[PDB]
Amino acid sequence: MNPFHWKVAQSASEAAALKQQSGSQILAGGTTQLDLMKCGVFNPPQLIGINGLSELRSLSFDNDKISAGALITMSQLADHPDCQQHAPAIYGSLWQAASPQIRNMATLGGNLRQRTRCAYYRDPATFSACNKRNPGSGCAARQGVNSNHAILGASDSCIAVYPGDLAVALVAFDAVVIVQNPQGETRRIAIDDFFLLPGETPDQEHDLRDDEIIVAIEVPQTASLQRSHYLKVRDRSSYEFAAASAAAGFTLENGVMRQVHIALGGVATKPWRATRVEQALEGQPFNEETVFQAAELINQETQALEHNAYKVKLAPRVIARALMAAGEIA
Amino acid sequence: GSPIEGLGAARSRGDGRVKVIGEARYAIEHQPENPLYGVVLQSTVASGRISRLSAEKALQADGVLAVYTHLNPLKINKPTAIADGGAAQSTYTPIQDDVIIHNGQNIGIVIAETFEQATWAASLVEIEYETTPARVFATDEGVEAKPMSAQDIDLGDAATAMHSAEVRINQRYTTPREYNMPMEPHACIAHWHEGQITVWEPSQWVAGAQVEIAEWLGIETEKVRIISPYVGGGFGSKPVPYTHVALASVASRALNRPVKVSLTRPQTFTGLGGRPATSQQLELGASRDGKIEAIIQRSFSETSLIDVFAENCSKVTARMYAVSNVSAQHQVRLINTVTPGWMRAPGENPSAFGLEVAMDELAYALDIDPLELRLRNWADKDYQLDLPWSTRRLKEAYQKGAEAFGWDKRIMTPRSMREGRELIGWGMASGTYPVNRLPAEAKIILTPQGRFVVQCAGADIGTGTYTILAQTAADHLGVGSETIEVELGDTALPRAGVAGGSQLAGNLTAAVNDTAKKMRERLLALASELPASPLSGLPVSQFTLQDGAIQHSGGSGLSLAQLATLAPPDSLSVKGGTFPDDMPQSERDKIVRNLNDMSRPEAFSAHSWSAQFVEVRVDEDFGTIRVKRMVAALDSGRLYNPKLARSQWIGGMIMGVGQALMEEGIVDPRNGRVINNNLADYLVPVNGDIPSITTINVGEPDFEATTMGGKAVGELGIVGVAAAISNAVFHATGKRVRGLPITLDKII
Amino acid sequence: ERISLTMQVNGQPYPMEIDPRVTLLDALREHLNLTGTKKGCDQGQCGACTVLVNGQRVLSCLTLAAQADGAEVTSIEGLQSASGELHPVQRCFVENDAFQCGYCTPGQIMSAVACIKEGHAGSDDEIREYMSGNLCRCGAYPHIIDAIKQAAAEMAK
Ligand SMILES: Cc1cc2nc3c(=O)[nH]c(=O)nc-3n(C[C@H](O)[C@H](O)[C@H](O)COP(=O)(O)OP(=O)(O)OC[C@H]3O[C@@H](n4cnc5c(N)ncnc54)[C@H](O)[C@@H]3O)c2cc1C
Ligand SMILES: Nc1ccn([C@@H]2O[C@H](COP(=O)(O)OP(=O)(O)OC[C@H]3Oc4nc5nc(N)nc(O)c5nc4C(S)=C3S)[C@@H](O)[C@H]2O)c(=O)n1
Ligand code: SF4
Ligand code: MOS
Ligand code: FES
Ligand code: FES
Repeated sequence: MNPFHWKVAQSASEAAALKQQSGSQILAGGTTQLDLMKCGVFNPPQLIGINGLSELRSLSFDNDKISAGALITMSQLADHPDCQQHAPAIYGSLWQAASPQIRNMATLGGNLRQRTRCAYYRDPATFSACNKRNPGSGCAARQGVNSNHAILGASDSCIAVYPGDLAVALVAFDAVVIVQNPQGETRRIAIDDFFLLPGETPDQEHDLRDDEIIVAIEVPQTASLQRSHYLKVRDRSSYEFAAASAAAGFTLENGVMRQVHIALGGVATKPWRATRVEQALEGQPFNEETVFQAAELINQETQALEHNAYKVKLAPRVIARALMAAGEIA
Repeated sequence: GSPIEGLGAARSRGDGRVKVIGEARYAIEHQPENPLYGVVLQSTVASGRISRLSAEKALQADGVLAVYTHLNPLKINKPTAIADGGAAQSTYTPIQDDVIIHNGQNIGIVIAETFEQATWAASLVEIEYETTPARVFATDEGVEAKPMSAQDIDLGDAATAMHSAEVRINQRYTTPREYNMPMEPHACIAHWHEGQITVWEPSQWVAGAQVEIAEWLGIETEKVRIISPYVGGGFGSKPVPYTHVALASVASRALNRPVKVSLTRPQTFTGLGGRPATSQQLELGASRDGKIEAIIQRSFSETSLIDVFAENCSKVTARMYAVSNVSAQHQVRLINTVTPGWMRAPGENPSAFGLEVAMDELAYALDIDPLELRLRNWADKDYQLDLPWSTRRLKEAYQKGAEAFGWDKRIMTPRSMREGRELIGWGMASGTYPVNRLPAEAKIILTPQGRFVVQCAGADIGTGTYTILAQTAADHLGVGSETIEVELGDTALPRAGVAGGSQLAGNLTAAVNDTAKKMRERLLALASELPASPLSGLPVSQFTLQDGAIQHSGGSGLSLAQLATLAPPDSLSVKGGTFPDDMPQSERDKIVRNLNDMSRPEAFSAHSWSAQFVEVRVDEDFGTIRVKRMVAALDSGRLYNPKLARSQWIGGMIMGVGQALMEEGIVDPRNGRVINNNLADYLVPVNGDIPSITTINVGEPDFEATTMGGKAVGELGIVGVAAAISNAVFHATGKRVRGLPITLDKII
Repeated sequence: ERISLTMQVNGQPYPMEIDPRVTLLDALREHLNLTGTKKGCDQGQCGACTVLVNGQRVLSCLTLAAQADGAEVTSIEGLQSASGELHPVQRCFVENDAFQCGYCTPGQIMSAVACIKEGHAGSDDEIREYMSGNLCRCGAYPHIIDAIKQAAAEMAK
């Protein structure tokens, strides 16, 4: 790694004040940050450990807001007694990610900010054309092996997929990201606006100033969140990112799907809310084939690249089967 | 069971306790004083020259002592290749010139005082290239094809027999690049002192390491000491050292200090070879009853521009069934890639995969049950060698495997068996591995405390050599084998050959069985010949060795520790082995120092056999595949340790599961880079991928195969598994996937 | 250029002054001379480095020794009691032959101890899933399930 200088922050505001300085980076769990430092894509001259900030560790489930601070680990959220019952899609987006060891390390704040698994992005010593890493240098994946790359939200500059499972469940259910600057004030960002499309600027992933730090997340507590599932398709059965995944939920009110929520993981540059599959199923009773045919509407915005065409076939099917699994609960 | 736990018992691993508490020390966990840390540099282009290399920013960083490249070189001699009688799988010599023959090639090493300093400074070396057009794939234009003619199979007349065959199956079967990926990365500690070098090298063959490192350094073989008591597995990837050890050795000699050099996990993909990609065009002629009268095969595999290594797809092709006319020819394709290396069952694995999928296609062309088809082709002898089998239980493997699996209830039509949203499929394949033999030696010592120590240079790579050599000696020493200590994996120990070709359990158990018999005779003689012994005058025929003591049938007795006190220390050390008693010592060195002196029985064809049955669950929407049930019946002959044998069996099967479902090398066609080189993008089976596995032992002791009665084990479990999984996926779906692996994109 | 920290490793204090880049994994191996924890990948993809930090299984290759300041680390060398009887997990691993080469075994064993404490030992499949974060290339998985099922039973008494 680069010979970084190690600094420990004693408050959220001092972490935001130190983060703002010229290439400094927060360290929470390390399972992304430290890995990409060894890959060579991260070389912060100053690394700021934020564990031992006790203010960010609060967690509670309510009748209205599920609320957790940024330093809550993946395991703590998933193991909370209400998580599986109140938010199955959130719970499923957790235990189906990484390994138990990683989930014990991984904070919710760092989980949202995890980076693409694009093989060319992660090997800068070999491939020097990455616009996300190295603005203006090109994209090595366009003419390379794009099997892992995006069929939705892609630009000419970056085709990288956002690998994370948790954000997919949050984006479906309209979570809010709360962030804080060095002077202590607070911004609340709807999560679908928190993740940015790469466009011509793949190096800007999130709506976060260098000024700012993620302090907390909150999710609306809804009967759509209560009846939900996270379905993850992958090559092997565990310890891998999704080839395709969908978080889905709805409330059944008067024998009818209402507040249908659907989001697509693993196929897009950012967690992708499928709004037209939702609208097509709203006011509709849960049934096998109408769910499957409505899911195929995602194929009107989808664009296959050379090696990722299988993701086009998977996308409507993981949407359908995640919905089918949701309608089996209550 | 039985208290001494002799050969044939199923006991716990004698090395188990030091492994479960973290005491056992692998290669780089040893502690020389003030060691330096090397980090290897690898090329980023497939073909060309190094036009510009500037290390000054690396030499200027913290703690960096040296950077060795072709611009700041150190002599490394081209080693003698394995095929020429040497210890070298790869003859590549790093930092001797600017030529780039493949991507990821070792072009240098950075030596620093701490590991963190060496890692950082290695990233600061700037390398520019002048690239030349690269041959990325074996099918590219301009790729030279070298036939392996000495391995051609010309048997009967295949052209005539195929022309008259009623039913012909003609298809191509491919396997991708695969990587052994043992959990212990390739790493070493090279310590050069005063004209000698000691190297801590994870090794399956320590005599081979000693030969190649001496050749690299240009010194006598006796001047190299290799210390490898524990290995984190090679599965074929650590029989012989690779060039990162060469760089570690010459650096240690130049700096006159110990150097710890670890390949990073990504660097182990191009720092040595895995299984090269293979392709085989396989034609089966048969009469309409299913009986096969002809087989024609044309296959090839990748190899580097430098070394000729063949992964030969004909290994099992004429062995398995009763076919009098077989034509097989294999060629290697020289491309820009690292020199290939062994992976579990080399040449046997891809040969069985193509053959045993082709049988399934022949079975569906004639609508014969696949098992029934293997019986109609049963070979009552070896048709390739025209020799009788020594022992072959394959029929009992078919029957006991089919019974346990429920194969009699199979509905032949693909997609017929379904549960919920999963398509069910059932598949089966034959498997085999050959019996090889090599001589070897061992020493047994009675300590002053009355304890036994067994010494052999053979390796325990996780196979259990530590355990079975203690069981062998216990049979003649009258003590429990758990009290016998075994020392292994060091060139200071008695001669031993490679652990490869699944031959070493039989070779070493034979060598220790002789040494232990000789130890028994020595102890009884001492009790009767030592005048201070309470047994001082008595006949040896009436002595027995029991429970740590020598006891006369007249009732008087002498303990083993008491005999140690009465005996000269040199008489308490006994040597034995399976070399001819008259063979000069120099030839005993040469035999174990190369790979070409292995023997097989004349007059008998001796092989292990297996029957593999698999149930897969294919998701109807997603095309994902899961292995629900595995039933295997294996003939390994006599099992030296049935519990360690099962661990080998299921170990090979799980590796075969990764081969079929997930493992693939991914090469970028533009640059020839392997871009999935890491354990995240190169998928090996995860605990959740593997169900409960049933293994059935159908074997009987075969003394025409090995002296001690066992046959091959270590590599048997993988053979044919990938074909049975493909046959099962077809039965679930209706799609033949002839290229591995079978991933969801290929299903839907 | 250097940092100072104290670490609780298997019940003993360890003050260190080190390059801040040193991972917990290499602090145990290269510094404290506790080599039981293994490095198979170093990027967090394997789990041979699994240790316990404050009772929880983590990957020491992705943990900086700086992050372990004032923390309780339990490596494989600390599972034995003060007299050094084998932990039930360690003994069931030998009896059921849950290892072959032994290199993934320390991480396998530490991950299984925490897996049991976490309550993930309830069934064979549950063990498979929540042990999947430890790769074994030797293929000892079926025996790892046996060893963990048996050890969870013994510990419940
Ligand atoms: C082998 C492997 C497999 C994996 N598989 C999966 C998977 O299947 N599914 C999945 O969802 N994830 C997976 N992950 C990723 C894992 O979930 C994330 O790395 C983890 O959630 C990141 O959390 P962390 O606390 O380690 O963040 P860190 O690694 O500490 O930080 C990540 C990034 O976020 C920034 N950051 C951290 N905290 C804050 C804050 N409070 N404010 C602003 N920025 C911050 C850091 O500067 C850093 O750039 C995998 C990781 C590995 C290594
Ligand atoms: N008749 C027999 C023969 C063998 N055995 C058991 O099987 C083991 C292996 O015997 P053998 O078939 O002679 O295997 P080798 O020691 O000659 O070589 C091992 C073989 O199988 C392997 N097993 C491995 N296991 C581990 N854990 N790691 C590796 O890298 C391994 N690599 C390999 C590879 S590849 C090979 S070539 C013995 O220790 C013994 O426990 C037995 O019980 N009865
Ligand atoms: S895809 Fe995005 S990340 Fe991957 S290479 Fe192109 S730009 Fe860099
Ligand atoms: O013969 Mo085993 O080393 S591939
Ligand atoms: S060494 Fe930490 S997970 Fe591989
Ligand atoms: S014991 Fe060898 S990797 Fe698991």
